[PDB]
Amino acid sequence: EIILTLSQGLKKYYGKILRLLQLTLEEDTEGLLEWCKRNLGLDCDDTFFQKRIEEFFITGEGHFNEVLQFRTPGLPTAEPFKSYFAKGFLSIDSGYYSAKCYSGTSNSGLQLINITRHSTRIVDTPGPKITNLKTINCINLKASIFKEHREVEINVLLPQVAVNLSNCHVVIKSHVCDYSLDIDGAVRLPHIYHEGVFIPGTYKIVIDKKNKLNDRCTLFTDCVIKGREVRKGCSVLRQYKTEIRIGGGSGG
Amino acid sequence: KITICNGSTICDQRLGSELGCYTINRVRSFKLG
Ligand SMILES: *[C@@H]1O[C@H](CO)[C@@H](O)[C@H](O)[C@H]1NC(C)=O
Ligand SMILES: *[C@@H]1O[C@H](CO)[C@@H](O)[C@H](O)[C@H]1NC(C)=O
Ligand SMILES: *[C@@H]1O[C@H](CO)[C@@H](O)[C@H](O)[C@H]1NC(C)=O
Ligand SMILES: *[C@H]1O[C@H](CO)[C@H](O)[C@H](O)[C@H]1NC(C)=O
Repeated sequence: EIILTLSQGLKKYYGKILRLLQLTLEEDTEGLLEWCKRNLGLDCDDTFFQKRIEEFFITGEGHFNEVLQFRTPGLPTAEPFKSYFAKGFLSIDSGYYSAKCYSGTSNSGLQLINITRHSTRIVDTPGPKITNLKTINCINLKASIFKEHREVEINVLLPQVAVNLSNCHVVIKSHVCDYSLDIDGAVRLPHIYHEGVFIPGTYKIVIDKKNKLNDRCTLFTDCVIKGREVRKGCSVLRQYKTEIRIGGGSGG
Repeated sequence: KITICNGSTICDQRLGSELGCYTINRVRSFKLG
């Protein structure tokens, strides 16, 4: 048996949240349950963690503390996390991984989409298997090349459509959480469960081309395009698999 | 301004408020830091 300190268990508490958000596939929660009883006076069950996530991102009202609890607005104290914040972000940092997550009270409107309702149903169609970064023309992707920031930004407008990294070190930015990705495959997105599955409605892939590990960074994704008119003022969505090279180019 | 309906169609501004639809807005503005 080993007892965890305040900061030790808080990092494990954030590792639990990062895991439930499906930003990580691994966790270190050994000793978290006892830490929740000793420091929060409650059983931080999986139901409790869903409520913390659900409140912090969607339904939380008032000020929030470092452990995602909400409150409506001398002598030593045993109870921690009594300092709350009206709006802003929490550095959900487990030591092994971190994500800068914004409270739902910090957005003018809900920036999460209910993918249980808005799951995509797109029809494949003929299209170039290779797409040039300067000539991306997709409904789900808007690309900006900032030569002064030494950066490329890929605005993803349909997060339901996977964007797969290949030899990339990127930073994801959104109105939900900001975090770094360096592993091949589909971009991981924070998942909030609230009577359905919620993910960011939009996000941005920021690729530092100054970083030599991005020299061969490539995105594999479907390019969503507008099709034929089916109803009054609406067109059915189409998509084609394509490869977008980002890291390449020329110097000087 | 892009409107996605039933995850399978894209509609113009008029039907942006219809059932099963949601809208993605491009924001262009200045703000105080
Ligand atoms: C999310 O969508 C599902 C499927 O349409 C629906 O049952 C559920 O009520 C929605 N959740 C919220 C919180 O609106
Ligand atoms: C990206 O990977 C996912 C698996 O997560 C797969 O379903 C999808 O087809 C891939 N996309 C492309 C364009 O290959
Ligand atoms: C989405 O599907 C529902 C159920 O079939 C239908 O009532 C609605 O009109 C559809 N929306 C559009 C914009 O076609
Ligand atoms: C205890 O609570 C008070 C609230 O007035 C302060 O936040 C103080 O720093 C806390 N101390 C500890 C050790 O958590």
